[PDB]
Amino acid sequence: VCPPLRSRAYTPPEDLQSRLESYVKEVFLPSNWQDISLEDSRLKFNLLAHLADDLGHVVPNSRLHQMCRVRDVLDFYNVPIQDRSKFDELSASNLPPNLKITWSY
Amino acid sequence: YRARPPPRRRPGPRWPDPEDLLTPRWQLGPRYAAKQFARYGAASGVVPGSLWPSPEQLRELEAEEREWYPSLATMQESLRVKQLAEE
Amino acid sequence: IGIRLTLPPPKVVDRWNEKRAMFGVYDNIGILGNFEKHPKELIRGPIWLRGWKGNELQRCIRKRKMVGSRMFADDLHNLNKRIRYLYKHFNRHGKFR
Amino acid sequence: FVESVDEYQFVERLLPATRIPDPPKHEHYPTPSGWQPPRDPPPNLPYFVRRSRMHNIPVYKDITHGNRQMTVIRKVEGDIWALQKDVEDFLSPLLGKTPVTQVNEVTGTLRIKGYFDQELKAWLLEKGF
Amino acid sequence: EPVLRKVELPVPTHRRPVQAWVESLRGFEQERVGLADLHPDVFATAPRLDILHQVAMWQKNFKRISYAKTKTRAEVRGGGRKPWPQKGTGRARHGSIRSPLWRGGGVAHGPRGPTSYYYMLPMKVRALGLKVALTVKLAQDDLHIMDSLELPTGDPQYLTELAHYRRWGDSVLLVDLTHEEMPQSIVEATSRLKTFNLIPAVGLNVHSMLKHQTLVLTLPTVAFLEDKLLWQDSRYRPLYPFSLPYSDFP
Amino acid sequence: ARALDLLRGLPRVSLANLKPNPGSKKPERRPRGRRRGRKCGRGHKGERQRGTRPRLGFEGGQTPFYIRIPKYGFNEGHSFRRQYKPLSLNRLQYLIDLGRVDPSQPIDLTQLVNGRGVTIQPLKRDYGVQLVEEGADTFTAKVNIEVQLASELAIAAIEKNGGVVTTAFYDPRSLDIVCKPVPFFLRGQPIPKRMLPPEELVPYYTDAKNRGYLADPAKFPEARLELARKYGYILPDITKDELFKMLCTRKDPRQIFFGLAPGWVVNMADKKILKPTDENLLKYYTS
Ligand SMILES: [Mg+2]
Ligand SMILES: [Mg+2]
Ligand SMILES: [Mg+2]
Ligand SMILES: [Mg+2]
Ligand SMILES: [Mg+2]
Ligand SMILES: [Mg+2]
Ligand SMILES: [Mg+2]
Ligand SMILES: [Mg+2]
Repeated sequence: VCPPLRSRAYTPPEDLQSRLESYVKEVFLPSNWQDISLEDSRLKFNLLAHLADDLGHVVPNSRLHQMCRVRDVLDFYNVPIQDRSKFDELSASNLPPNLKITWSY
Repeated sequence: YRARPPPRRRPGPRWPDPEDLLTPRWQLGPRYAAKQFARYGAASGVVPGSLWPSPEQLRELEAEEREWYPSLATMQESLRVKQLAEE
Repeated sequence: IGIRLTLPPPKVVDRWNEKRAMFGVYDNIGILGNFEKHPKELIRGPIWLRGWKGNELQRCIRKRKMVGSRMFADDLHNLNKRIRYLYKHFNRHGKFR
Repeated sequence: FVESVDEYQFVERLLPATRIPDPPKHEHYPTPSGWQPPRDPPPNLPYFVRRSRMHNIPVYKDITHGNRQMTVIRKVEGDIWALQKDVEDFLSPLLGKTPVTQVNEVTGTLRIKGYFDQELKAWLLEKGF
Repeated sequence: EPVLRKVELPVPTHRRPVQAWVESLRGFEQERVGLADLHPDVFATAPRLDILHQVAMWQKNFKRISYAKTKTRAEVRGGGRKPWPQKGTGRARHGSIRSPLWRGGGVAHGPRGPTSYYYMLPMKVRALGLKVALTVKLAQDDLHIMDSLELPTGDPQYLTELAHYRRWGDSVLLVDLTHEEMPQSIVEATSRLKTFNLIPAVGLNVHSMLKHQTLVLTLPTVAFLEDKLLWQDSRYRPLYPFSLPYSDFP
Repeated sequence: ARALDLLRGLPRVSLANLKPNPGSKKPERRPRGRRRGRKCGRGHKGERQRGTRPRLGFEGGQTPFYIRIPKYGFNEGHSFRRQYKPLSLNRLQYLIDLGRVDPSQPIDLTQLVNGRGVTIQPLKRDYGVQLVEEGADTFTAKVNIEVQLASELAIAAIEKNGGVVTTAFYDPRSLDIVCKPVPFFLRGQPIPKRMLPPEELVPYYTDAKNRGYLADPAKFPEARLELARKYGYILPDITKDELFKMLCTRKDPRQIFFGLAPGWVVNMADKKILKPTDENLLKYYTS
């Protein structure tokens, strides 16, 4: 049975740093954990898979190589993303009373 | 869909039937057999002894060599007499 | 009046039929297959222009050389005349000389 | 009549190689021909000039129209504009004025008007590429 | 147990291998079963869309053989006699009823015989085009690495639903190492589909990669492509066609 | 890279987005419209517009330039002149430094071609490789090289650096075989016996001063001493060199490849060498 399609929208959690450092302790601990180099494939996979499973948002293959440090992972997971349609975006962009937008799609 | 199987070279030697009229003549001579032996080893099924010239062919080659490629001694003698004449 | 008064019947093209879907496959047969087969060997067509290109005169010369003996009588006569005319045109006419 | 033997070493010797061999390690550089391996670790610069498959600096003379002389630094990776700035700084004292150049960002190449192949090769060797 | 792949071929010291998620088709949610390191010179090269265009047009054209032909005034039937004398008739001068001017006459400059458009780009250029296509897919997030193409079932519905769930494109090009060993499940699944096309590794091409929105590769196919495309770099200039024996070329 | 990030941002690359590199596709000019129509750039009447102007080289009836000049034998026998590709000592040192030519083994035309240091075209009357004095001052490799021609200075440099140089003749067939052995082995023919130099070239290859492969070995030490005295270096005693055997190895005058003998058949498919045993064949191939 195919699971229902997942929404691509993702709002970063408020306790993002705490969750990330907990996962870092689980995977790898030392001071300045933000600079822990993700050069080991095993540890990189463990951390990224745990984060993806927890947050419902995974690092795309394009950015996977540039996620070189825990700081980079934190930046990627704190930048938000939205999946609303263009119609929804235009309608929610505070249209003035004299502007009407409709789709025949 | 699924792609058709990738094109591949016909494995092993290819031996056209001599009886067929459409087979090119260059595929029937000993040169073709030698090339097939070189390419496919013993799998060619051609007797290696055929590769070397038959005695008549060897006689023809020896005659041609005697006719056109003089020995080192003959070349040196011709050069010596030419130099003597020039001097 | 050389314009039709009705829309032509709609032309539906199946962009995902087998031919279009698998088009281009094995074009890299050489580089991706130890160069056992040259990509030109994937060309199906007239025997005299498989993996070969040239102008009209060269094409006619190649056709006569390769399949001339198997051509029909009038077709071969036409090919000979075309080769003659193309020779004359290419070797005796043109802006540049 | 026939006699098969295994002396195929003398044929393996004749067999040519398809892959360019890695240059052998020399105790002293530069080599008698002048070649020098790229510096390891790579220099920490905004750009990188990858060596050719022959392990030579990708700096080439070019000529067009019989009078336009140019030099091309071809295999450039990174900040081609930083490379252009460095080349201009290096060549202006030699030429007397800032050299005219084209930065082909798409191809990752730098073209400079005038022949400077030897000077640019030496300069890149000093930089360590 | 993560499936971790490292780059077998040497990587340039100034470049770090790009990375990708190794997935599996055995389950809908199996979107991360490992991590693969992909050679930078194959999957992180310059985006040369000009080379992409060159290779795509080559692929479209070199096979082309246009079978369009027209009869010239010499080949049109008849037209030997002069229609009428030069002078005295009061009509235009003509030498045959089959000249291009006449109705039913020959074609002055029409298509002539089966014409070939065959031309070969350098094999280095074609390999670089393949590399650029792979880099474009990876950068645009259309490339998906798999451990294997084995499916739980041969039902095309399962494959379509899995692609929709994973948000793949309307068109998927799945690639396997060799034709003979392709799993029966995926063979059955893709034989009945039109936008999901299964090809062997040797069949990868820029035109099909561009036509299909997403490109699915297996780890053996990744290694195969890396080796084949990197060899073109650091190969000598040929002494003779590579089909012939070489000291180190399979 | 920034380009890859821009790709990530940009729409998908498909067959509806491809465009040739600007400047690669010149527009096609065809004779339609005001500017390119009417006379279509062909001029006005005369032969040029009719497309019937006289052949190239025709001067309107005046005796052409290319015919009023007397015939001179500039190119007589050009297709019969022997050609030798130059191999400067600079090029040889470059190859040795890059490892494309291994100096620990005897260097010959096959090794040079395999290392891609030289390109021989027997069909274009190339008769082999000639050593060239260029780069002699900076040449330092000790090598046993066999070539077809060699300059006095090149020989001097090779011998000063402790190496050995011999000039070996190759008739066009043997030259082609040695340059491209693998195609010859695929031809399936038995290895032929190398032919002797033509009468004109016999003295060159029988002269010790050229290190000819047919010259008397007893005369080599005197020639080496003469070159050493002329060029002011001490003749190194190679007999004491650890690689003396390799330096001394020279193929037989009738032998194309070092180990393989004429008449042998190289079966590359199963890695074998068939050697004929018939007495007549052996006599012919030893002749
Ligand atoms: Mg040029
Ligand atoms: Mg007629
Ligand atoms: Mg008429
Ligand atoms: Mg008609
Ligand atoms: Mg005008
Ligand atoms: Mg007029
Ligand atoms: Mg006039
Ligand atoms: Mg007159």
